[PDB]
Amino acid sequence: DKLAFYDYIGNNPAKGGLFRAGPMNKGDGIAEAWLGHPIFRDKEGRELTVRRMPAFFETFPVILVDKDGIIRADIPFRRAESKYSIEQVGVTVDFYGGKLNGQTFKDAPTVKKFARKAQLGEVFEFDRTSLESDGVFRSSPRGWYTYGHANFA
Amino acid sequence: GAFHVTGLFGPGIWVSDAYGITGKVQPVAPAWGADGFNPFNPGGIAAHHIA
Amino acid sequence: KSQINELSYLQVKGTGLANRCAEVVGEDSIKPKPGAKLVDMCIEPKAWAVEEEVGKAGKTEKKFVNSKVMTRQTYTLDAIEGPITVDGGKITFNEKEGIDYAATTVQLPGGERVPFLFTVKDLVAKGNGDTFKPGFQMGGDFNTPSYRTGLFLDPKGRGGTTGYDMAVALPALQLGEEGDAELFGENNKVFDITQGRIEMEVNKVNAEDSEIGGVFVATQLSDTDMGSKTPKKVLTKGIFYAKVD
Amino acid sequence: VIDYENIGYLGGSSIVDINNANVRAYLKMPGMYPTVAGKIVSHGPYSGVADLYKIPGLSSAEADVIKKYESRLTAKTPSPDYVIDRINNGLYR
Amino acid sequence: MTGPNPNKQAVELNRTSLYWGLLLIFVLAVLFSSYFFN
Amino acid sequence: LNPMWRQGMFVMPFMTRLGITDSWGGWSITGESVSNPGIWSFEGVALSHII
Amino acid sequence: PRSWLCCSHFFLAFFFLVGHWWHSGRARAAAAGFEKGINRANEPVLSMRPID
Amino acid sequence: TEGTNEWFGVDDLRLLAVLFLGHWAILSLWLGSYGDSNEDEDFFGEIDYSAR
Amino acid sequence: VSLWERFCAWITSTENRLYIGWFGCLMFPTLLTATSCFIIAFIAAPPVDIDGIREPVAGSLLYGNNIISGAVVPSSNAIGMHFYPIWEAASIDEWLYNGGPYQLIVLHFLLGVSAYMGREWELSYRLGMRPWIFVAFSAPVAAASAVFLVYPIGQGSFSDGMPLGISGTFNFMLVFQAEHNILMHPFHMAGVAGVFGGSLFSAMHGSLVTSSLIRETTENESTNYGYKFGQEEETYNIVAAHGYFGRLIFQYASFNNSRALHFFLALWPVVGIWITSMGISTMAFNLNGFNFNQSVVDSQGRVINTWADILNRANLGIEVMHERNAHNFPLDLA
Amino acid sequence: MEALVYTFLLIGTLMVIFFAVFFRETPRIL
Amino acid sequence: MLTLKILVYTTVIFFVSLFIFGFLSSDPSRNPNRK
Amino acid sequence: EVQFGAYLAVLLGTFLPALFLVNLFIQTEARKAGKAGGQDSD
Amino acid sequence: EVQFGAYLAVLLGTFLPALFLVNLFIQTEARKAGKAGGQDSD
Ligand code: CLA
Ligand code: CLA
Ligand code: CLA
Ligand code: CLA
Ligand SMILES: CC(C)=CCC/C(C)=C/CC/C(C)=C/CC/C(C)=C/CC/C(C)=C/CC/C(C)=C/CC/C(C)=C/CC/C(C)=C/CC/C(C)=C/CC1=CC(=O)C(C)=C(C)C1=O
Ligand SMILES: CCCCCCCCCCCCCCCC(=O)OC[C@H](COP(=O)(O)OC[C@@H](O)CO)OC(=O)CCCCCCCCCCCCCCC
Ligand SMILES: CC1=C(/C=C/C(C)=C/C=C/C(C)=C/C=C/C=C(C)/C=C/C=C(C)/C=C/C2=C(C)CCCC2(C)C)C(C)(C)CCC1
Ligand code: OEX
Ligand SMILES: [Fe+2]
Repeated sequence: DKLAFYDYIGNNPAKGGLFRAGPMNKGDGIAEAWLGHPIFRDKEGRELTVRRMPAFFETFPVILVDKDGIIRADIPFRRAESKYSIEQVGVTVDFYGGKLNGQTFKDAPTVKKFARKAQLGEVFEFDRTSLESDGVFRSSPRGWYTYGHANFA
Repeated sequence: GAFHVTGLFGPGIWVSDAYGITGKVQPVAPAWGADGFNPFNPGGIAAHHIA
Repeated sequence: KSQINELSYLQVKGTGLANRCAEVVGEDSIKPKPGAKLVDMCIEPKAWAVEEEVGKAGKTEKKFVNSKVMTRQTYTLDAIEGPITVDGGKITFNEKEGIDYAATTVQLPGGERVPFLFTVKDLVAKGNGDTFKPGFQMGGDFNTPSYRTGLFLDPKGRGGTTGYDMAVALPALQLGEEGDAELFGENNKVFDITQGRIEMEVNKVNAEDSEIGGVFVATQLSDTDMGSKTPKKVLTKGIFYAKVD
Repeated sequence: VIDYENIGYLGGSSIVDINNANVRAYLKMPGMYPTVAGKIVSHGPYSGVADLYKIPGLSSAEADVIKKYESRLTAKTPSPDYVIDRINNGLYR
Repeated sequence: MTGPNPNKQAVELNRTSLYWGLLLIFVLAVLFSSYFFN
Repeated sequence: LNPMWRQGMFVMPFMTRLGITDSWGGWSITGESVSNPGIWSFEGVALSHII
Repeated sequence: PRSWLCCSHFFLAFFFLVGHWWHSGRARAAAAGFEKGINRANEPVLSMRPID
Repeated sequence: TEGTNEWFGVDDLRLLAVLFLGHWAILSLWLGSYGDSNEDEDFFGEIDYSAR
Repeated sequence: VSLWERFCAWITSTENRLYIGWFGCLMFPTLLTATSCFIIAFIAAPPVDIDGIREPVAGSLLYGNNIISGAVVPSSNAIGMHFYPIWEAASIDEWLYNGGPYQLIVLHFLLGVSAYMGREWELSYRLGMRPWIFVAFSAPVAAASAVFLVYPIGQGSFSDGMPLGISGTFNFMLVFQAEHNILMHPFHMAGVAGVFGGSLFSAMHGSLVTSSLIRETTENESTNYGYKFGQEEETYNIVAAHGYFGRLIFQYASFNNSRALHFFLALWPVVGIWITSMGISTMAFNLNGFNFNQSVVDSQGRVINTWADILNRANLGIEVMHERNAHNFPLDLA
Repeated sequence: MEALVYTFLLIGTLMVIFFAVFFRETPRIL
Repeated sequence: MLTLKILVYTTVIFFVSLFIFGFLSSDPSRNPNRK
Repeated sequence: EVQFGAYLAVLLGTFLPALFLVNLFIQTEARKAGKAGGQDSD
Repeated sequence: EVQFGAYLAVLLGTFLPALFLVNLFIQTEARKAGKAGGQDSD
């Protein structure tokens, strides 16, 4: 669980803000368990990887990409002329490991919920009621030390 | 007491009933007798500041 | 009227006259023909009232407080067409086209702003007898559409038929098995159709000019912003005017 | 709606909806835009492809291009927010 | 303006009365804090 | 069921005692609606003790 | 050609308002004598009240 | 009624008596000093320093 | 002797604490009404339909804002360019809904600032000064009238006018970028050179005076106490600072004349802001900046991108997102 | 509760502007 | 609302008339040169 | 759960009156150094 | 929801440094009244 915990965008120090304060657990809560590694497959059966958010983007559109770079599915902003929606492509999610170990969700309401949280690295279950965790990422002490001692210098 | 309270040239005092159900701002005519010193009589307040 | 038709365009504009329905003169009877089709029905309300919890002496029964309109002069309906079908017992009216919605916003005591779409879409009027009389009185149900068409974007950028569907600047809400289902109601945008009941009453007719007009009363339900709040019952009153042809 | 089924039948699955598609969706069918597509979008709810022949004001040529694509036309549940923006939904190339 | 006031005086506080007034405030801060935090 | 003395209003029962019931928002403590309270409402008194 | 006329005669019409400011500041002060500067022998501020 | 083409925005007749009594109430102050002076006294200056 | 002469003697007296003057007769009533309405509309003012689509935008502190987000919202798109005073509004609640106080503040502001400018002339006349400080103040008056008056005129609505706030300023600057391309326009270029140059020659002149100060103090007291007020001796060796800058770049680039030096400090910013404020003015009437999109092509004819094409894709992002509900037709004509 | 601090900072800033204009240390020659 | 409106045209042409009849009050002669 | 206006009560109940009493001592020692005329009066 | 440690940041960020700058002015005027020797030195 520790190795997948580093593969998470909320542990990146380049995601926090300046005038938000406190620990990183104020960000989304104390982590409890690893939900697992979702693997997305369409109705054809090929493997789709969710395009991951870079450190620049606060917002990022959910895009599902196969092995060669072709856009196969997404979550459309404009739902009218939609040509790559999850309802058309029929993407099913398969978890492996974690507490969702052998499970398969096939409908569009549930797959869209796991496609949004899979662009944020790994998938975790948090506890946001202990520290009143608001829902925006903070920075690590690696980020704060670099702030002071480079604005000092 | 002559103008603000008695409603000659004023709105008057908030008065009410005995049990706090109805109440409204209205002019209060002064009570000059010994009933003016009943402090739950709003007319004694008008009679005081005039006298 | 025909007195309004005397004027040119430059004399009407900026004067607030085009907002106001005509005044029909005199009273008599007029009979709707077999192919009779209503031509220039305009409806303008002169007073508004929103059902609230009123502060009486000791009790809190629901009563109508009135309200001041804040959208300026944009409340009147106009050009409403429709054929007048003759059922045997009661003359009926079904509207077809014309400007049959006028969005407006009234303000309550307390500072609350209540918008509501004022409309007569899909109106089925039914009134006693056949011929229009000064004692005639028709009414019926109309369907209120939602105040916003589904591609309206809220401040976060979420709509019913477009936009996002999650709190776009709160990216840590969709973490866990539960996701963002705590704020589910503010993500799902539901187009809502309610009912409204208008009651018109003809009292002054011209038959030499074939134009009627009288007092109505309309009740409907205000908007909810696609399930954002509980809508409130809105009563209104005014005068109308119609050309029976 | 977050989770709306029949997103595909609107514009892009190449099997169009009747009572929910934009008039731009009938542009991909040669012959129907703008005249024959203009009558379908304008009138009220349909229950089948057989109700396309019930349109007031049809020719034999207007029924002809419907007869070609009647396999591609299909009718679904009218969700009332898509039924409003059938002439214009604010999409322009 | 007008002239200078002949009632100008000076204010004094020796080092002794500083420590009284400091300790007066901190002990009242110790005493009344527990009630204010409730 | 929620008067001004439940909401901890301290100086507000002293304005309504001598005859101020309306406010610029349109509400009233007597519950009757008002179109215009004029100058002397709750906001008019508060802003005039500042001036 | 509307956008050329509304952006060039408008452009000039501000600078000629500046010409009203320059040429009348000088002409009102050339009539009074102090357009060349303050006299060192007679400064008008020194023969005034205390400053406050 | 906003977009009416009425002089100085004078909608009602009452607003005229406001305008006339504003210009004249200060005009009469102005004539108390600069009025009733000689309208026939010239100068060959750029600027006149005649009187108060 | 007369009452008017005893009033003209007071209102033009330089012996007052603040000189009032004849422009203060319409500076002070205008700017105190622009002030006293601004403080109330910034603190306590209900939300305002700005887009004319009956979506009221909150802008005051009591409706959950701060110093940064709170702003006096411009008037409605429904009003547009029409004059909307209080008496033409049928209630104050109808006035505050439709963007009332934006027109009351702005119109009493531009009268009071154009009277504050003439007041700077007037006191220069009564003090014996040469007159033209008020010509230097024409440069922010040109720029204040460009974003509050001229740009709502050419765009036909006060709703495109600048919001009186801090976050409303950056809503104004970004939407002005997408619709007019101000950065490529050479008049924003001529005033970035005006304030980068202006802050250069400020800190370049202020350093060479402070460098060449004459010994008049000790090392214990402050440097500034070697200037007694109203003294007639020169407080710095101007030959010293001329020989320094005469070696720092070269000899002939240095102003030995202190009058021509102190004129160039007034020329460069003020000319830079006159030119800039007539950039907003000529872009109020949709004469936009340069447009080099798809300008470089190969021999085949394919578009080769430039930096202007990357700048265009930033403008296309703001253009398709500003007033995201107000548009119905494919081209933002307004 | 939050906006009460912002108002106190604003009118508190306008106080020290008032005292700086009218109670200024008036400079004097000699 | 037509009572406020009366109050504004008083206040405007009060101060506008002080402006107009201020510069008609021999205003160029009010300089520190002479008189 | 504590009242969050009590931090403002205590920490201003400490600092504002205690910083007041410091000021009356500093100007006391400045007047004594003011009259004394040596090295510190100025 | 705001951070309740920001009231302590702002209201001590105002008062503690601003009450500091008042003290340097009061002892400045006390030294000037200290040397001057009339009615206020003591
Ligand atoms: C090099 C200095 C340094 C660094 C890098 C850190 C780093 C950290 N401290 Mg820490 N701390 C420091 C010095 C430092 N501390 C000192 C000197 C003190 C004693 C006062 C503290 C007291 C302290 C406490 C009490 C707590 C921390 C906490 C934290 C953590 C989160 C802080 C945060 O979110 O910042 C918040 C961001 C800011 C404050 C913004 C930075 C400053 C901005 C740029 C404004 C600069 C000042 C401005 C110019 C002046 C305005 C004046 C005006 C108001 C009048 C983080 C690991 C918290 C934590 O998680 O610990 C468990 C915590 O509870 N620290
Ligand atoms: C027409 C004649 C008239 C009428 C009807 C009134 C009517 C009234 N007067 Mg008034 N008055 C009048 C003429 C009149 N006045 C005139 C001509 C004067 C002379 C100027 C006064 C002077 C006067 C005073 C001075 C007082 C009244 C009071 C009252 C009220 C009496 C009822 C009440 O609540 O008292 C309640 C009765 C008392 C409070 C008794 C006071 C005795 C004190 C409290 C004893 C304790 C003192 C001690 C220091 C407290 C600490 C000890 C502790 C251990 C208990 C009533 C409104 C009283 C009032 O306004 O109270 C609301 C009041 O105090 N009147
Ligand atoms: C004295 C300074 C002054 C000035 C210039 C203004 C100016 C204005 N105010 Mg304001 N106001 C002021 C003081 C002032 N106010 C004060 C002190 C208050 C507090 C009571 C207010 C309160 C106030 C409110 C509450 C409102 C205004 C509004 C207005 C605007 C329109 C008012 C109007 O109809 O003007 C009347 C003007 C005229 C009748 C024109 C007079 C011009 C004369 C005639 C000179 C012209 C010379 C002529 C052309 C020569 C012709 C020669 C011939 C031979 C051809 C306008 C910008 C309104 C506004 O801005 O709403 C958006 C509004 O609602 N004001
Ligand atoms: C390196 C970056 C950079 C720099 C240096 C500039 C520089 C400038 N830009 Mg620019 N800009 C940039 C990037 C940059 N830009 C980018 C990236 C964009 C696209 C988003 C823009 C978009 C942009 C727009 C849209 C505008 C500018 C404008 C300006 C000018 C601002 C000067 C100004 O308004 O003062 C002039 C001074 C005033 C306006 C203030 C007048 C104040 C009056 C006189 C008195 C007020 C008194 C006050 C109320 C109370 C006083 C205190 C009280 C206590 C007494 C200046 C030339 C503005 C411009 O062109 O000039 C109008 C403008 O409108 N820029
Ligand atoms: C032999 C071999 C091996 C072969 C190779 C060949 C070879 C040797 C090549 C090398 C040659 C080589 C490149 C050398 C050239 C050296 C060179 C110039 C390099 C630098 C490169 C470079 C880009 C330089 C240009 C930039 C430059 C310095 C520009 C100057 C800008 C400029 C003119 C500014 C003037 C601005 C100005 C008017 C300021 C005055 C206004 C101001 C307010 C000043 C303040 C002020 C001024 C006063 O005046 C006084 C009085 C006072 C009071 C005062 O306040
Ligand atoms: C809204 C604004 C808020 C305003 C608040 C600002 C004012 C707050 C501070 C003022 C009060 C200061 C008191 C100064 C105190 C002061 O300076 O003392 C000195 C003062 C008089 O001293 P003298 O007359 O010797 O003074 C000579 C002068 O040179 C200086 O005062 O004594 C008193 O006034 C009475 C004694 C009180 C002394 C305190 C005795 C109690 C001891 C403490 C008890 C606590 C320990 C308990 C253990 C159980
Ligand atoms: C925080 C808090 C709070 C609050 C409080 C407050 C709000 C306070 C305020 C307070 C205040 C705010 C106070 C004030 C005071 C002041 C004073 C005390 C002043 C004085 C003054 C003077 C000193 C004057 C002077 C002068 C002048 C200026 C001029 C002439 C001369 C003379 C001398 C007159 C509470 C408790 C609620 C709760 C808890 C916490
Ligand atoms: O209002 Mn303000 O922003 Ca000038 O562009 Mn058209 O309009 Mn609306 O859109 Mn884009
Ligand atoms: Fe200089």
